[PDB]
Amino acid sequence: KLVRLPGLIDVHVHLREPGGTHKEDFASGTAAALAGGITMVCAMPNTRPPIIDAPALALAQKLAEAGARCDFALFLGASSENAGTLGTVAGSAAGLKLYLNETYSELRLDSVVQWMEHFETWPSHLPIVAHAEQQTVAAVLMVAQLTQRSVHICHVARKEEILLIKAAKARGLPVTCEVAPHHLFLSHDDLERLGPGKGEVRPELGSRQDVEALWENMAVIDCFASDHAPHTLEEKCGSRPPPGFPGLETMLPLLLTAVSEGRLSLDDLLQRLHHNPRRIFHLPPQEDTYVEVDLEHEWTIPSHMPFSKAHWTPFEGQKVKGTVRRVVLRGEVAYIDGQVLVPPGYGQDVRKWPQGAVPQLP
Amino acid sequence: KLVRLPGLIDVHVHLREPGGTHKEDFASGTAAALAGGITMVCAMPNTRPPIIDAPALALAQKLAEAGARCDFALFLGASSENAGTLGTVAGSAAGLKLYLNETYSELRLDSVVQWMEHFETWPSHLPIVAHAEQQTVAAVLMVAQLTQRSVHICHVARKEEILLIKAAKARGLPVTCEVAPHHLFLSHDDLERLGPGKGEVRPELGSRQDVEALWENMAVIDCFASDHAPHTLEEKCGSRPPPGFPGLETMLPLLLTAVSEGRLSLDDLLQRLHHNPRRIFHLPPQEDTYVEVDLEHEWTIPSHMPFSKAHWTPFEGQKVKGTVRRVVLRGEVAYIDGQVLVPPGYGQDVRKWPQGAVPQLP
Ligand SMILES: NC(=O)N[C@@H](CC(=O)O)C(=O)O
Ligand SMILES: NC(=O)N[C@@H](CC(=O)O)C(=O)O
Ligand SMILES: [Zn+2]
Ligand SMILES: [Zn+2]
Ligand SMILES: [Zn+2]
Ligand SMILES: [Zn+2]
Ligand SMILES: [Zn+2]
Ligand SMILES: [Zn+2]
Repeated sequence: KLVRLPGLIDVHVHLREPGGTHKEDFASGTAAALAGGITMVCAMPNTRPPIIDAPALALAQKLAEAGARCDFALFLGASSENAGTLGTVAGSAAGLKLYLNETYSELRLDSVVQWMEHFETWPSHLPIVAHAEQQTVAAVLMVAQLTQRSVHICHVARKEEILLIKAAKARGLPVTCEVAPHHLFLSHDDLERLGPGKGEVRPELGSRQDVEALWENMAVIDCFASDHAPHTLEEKCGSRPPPGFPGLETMLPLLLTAVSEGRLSLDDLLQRLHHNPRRIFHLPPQEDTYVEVDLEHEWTIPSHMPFSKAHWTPFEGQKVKGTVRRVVLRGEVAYIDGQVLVPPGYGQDVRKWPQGAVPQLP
Repeated sequence: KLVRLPGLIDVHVHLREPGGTHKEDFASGTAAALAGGITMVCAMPNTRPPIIDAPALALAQKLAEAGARCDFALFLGASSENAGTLGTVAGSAAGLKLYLNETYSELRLDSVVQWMEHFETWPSHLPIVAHAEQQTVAAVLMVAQLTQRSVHICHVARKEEILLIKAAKARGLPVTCEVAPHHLFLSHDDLERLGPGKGEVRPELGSRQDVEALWENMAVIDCFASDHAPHTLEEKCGSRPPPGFPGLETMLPLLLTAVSEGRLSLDDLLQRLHHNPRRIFHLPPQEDTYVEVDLEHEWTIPSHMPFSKAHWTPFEGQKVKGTVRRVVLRGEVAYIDGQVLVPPGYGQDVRKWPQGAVPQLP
C-alpha cells in the first residue's frame, strides 16, 4: 500500500551547470531529484560563471531548459557589483541569494552596506534568501528590519540560530528558514566516520545539542531543503576539500524514516517540502504531479546513490524506512523503481508559467 | 590666553589593575588621564581577574579608590556564566560590557543567545556597551531591538560601521557610539611606520576611506573615547603582540589640533568628551572642576608620553597644536605643565555619589 504525496519542492540545490559539470549537471541533478521524490528545484547561482547578471541568467536558463528533467527556478546571486542592476530580470528568478559567510562561492559581500544596498534595490515583493551563520543571522535580520522587508535564512544548523529565529518570530518579524537533512541526521558524532574531508560542509555539522535543538524547535522550521552540494569524492578527499554534501536522493527517505518513528508527522513533512516552499517563493502548482512512496521498505544507504555525479554520500550505512516508488510529473511517468523515464529537457522554468510569476502591485 | 574647558570624560579606558600592573595601574593611568585633560574615566573589566562578579568588582573598587587620581566608574563584564547574577551590583557599575569579537579579553561570548540573555537580565535602565565590529554591529543592534532597549557601540572604526549606525539612527533606533583617536588620525598609511606589532589594535586601523567616512559622519559620532589600552613595548614588539594603543595623553592634543584646523568645532569636541558621555552613562557633574588648555602651542608627539606605563605611542612624530596647561579637580590643582599634583587615592567612584546613581522607577 503506497502513499500518494504531492510534488515535493527543494528550494536549495546546486546543479553545477554551467562550469562544474563533472560534479553534477542539470540532467544528472534533476534525475537525482526525481529519484528523491522531488519534482521542482530551485538552483543556486554559485556556478562558473556565477548567475549574477542578465547574460549569465540567460545562459543558465537555456542550459536548464535543455537539461532539466524536473521543473525548476533559478536564483540570481548578489555580488559586490550588481546591486541596482537586476531589476529587469529579477522577476524571472527564484529570488536573490546572498552569500554572507565563507563557503563554496566567490560571491561573499565585504560590507553590511552592500547587504543594505541589495535589500534596498532588489524588488521588495521578490524573495531574498541568505546564507547567514551564527551572528550573521542576527545581522541580516537587522538589515531586513532597517529596509522593512522579509528574509529567508538558508540551512539553519545550530541551536543558536534556531533560537534567534524563534525569538524573531515571537516579535512578529517576517523571517522564514529552512533546515537541511544533514543537520537533523548527522552531528559531530559522525565526523570520526566521515573524516575531515568528506565531513566538510557549511554550516559545519553541529553537536548533538544542536541537532536536538532543531528537532525540539521543529515548529520554527518553515522548510526542509537539501542544500544538495555535489562534489566528487576526489575533491572531498583531496588537499583543499570543498564544503558540501549531495542530498537529493537521501532527503526524503531520511525524513520518512523520522515520520515512521513518530518524530514528526506526515503533515509536518508536507508543510516543509511542499506548502511552505510554494508560499514563501510563490512557486506554482504542478498539474497532474505526484509521488508514490512505500513506507514499509527497510534499506541501508549505500556508499553512493544511483544518480548524483557526486558518487558518494555522508549518510552511507544509515538504516532508513521509506522509499520512492513512482513519480508522475505533469502527466508523464518520470521515475519508477530506480529508473528515470523523462529525458533531459522535459523540465520547465516555472517562472515562465502564467501562474509562476510573483504577484506585484502595478 | 588659555581656554577653560569643563572636566572631560573618557568612557573607555583600560587601567590594567588588577593583574596587569606592569602595563599600567590606577595611579599611572589616571595620571595619564589628568595630563590629557581628562577628569573622569570609565575603566573596562578585562583585567586579571576580570570584573565579572561581585567579589572582583569589590576588589577593583578598593584598588581604584586607593590608586585613582581622577574620578572613575568601573564597568562590569559580561561572561558566559554571569547573566542573571549581577542584579545586586549592577547599579554600582558604569555599565555592562560585552566583548563580541576577538580582542584582548577572555570574555568572548560564543552564542548570540548569550547576548540575548544579558540584554534580558541586565537592568533595563543601566548602560550596555559592546565591542562589536563590522557585521557584529548589526547583530548586536538586532539583539537590542528584540529586547527593546538601547546599546552603545564602542570604538567605531570603519565606514561600514558608521553607515550602519547612521541608518539605524535614521530609523529612530536607540543606539549611540564612540570613536577613538587612532581611527580618526591613523590609517593603513601608517602601518609601514608602526610595524606589524605596534600596529596591532582592535578594531584594526582602517583605510583612508574609513577615516574619511568617520570625519564625514561626525554627526553620527556621539562620543570620543580613547580606548586607552596600554601594553609595554616589549609586549607590542614580541612574538604574540596584544592589540591596543595607549591614548589618554594624546587624545585631547590630537583633537584640539583638528579644532584649530576647522575640522570640527570646540562645541563638537565638548559634546563628544563631556556632555554626551554624561548623558549616555548618567555620569554626575564634578564640582569645581575644569581644564585649561593653550591652543597656540605647537609640538611634536615624542616616542613616549610622560605618564602611561606603556612607554610608547603610535602617534610619535605627529605635529599637534594644543596642550593641557592646568587641571583643577574638585577644587584642588591636579595637574600643571607636566606635573601631577594630586596623590593616588584622590579620585572617587562617581557611582557612590548621590548624583551618580542612575535614575530608575521604583
Ligand atoms: N553548503 C556547502 O557546504 N556548500 C554549498 C554552498 C552553500 O550552500 O553555502 C556548495 O555550493 O557546495
Ligand atoms: N582595543 C584593543 O586593541 N585592546 C583593548 C581591548 C578592546 O578595547 O577591545 C585592550 O584591552 O588591550
Ligand atoms: Zn550556503
Ligand atoms: Zn537556501
Ligand atoms: Zn547551498
Ligand atoms: Zn574593544
Ligand atoms: Zn567603549
Ligand atoms: Zn577597550
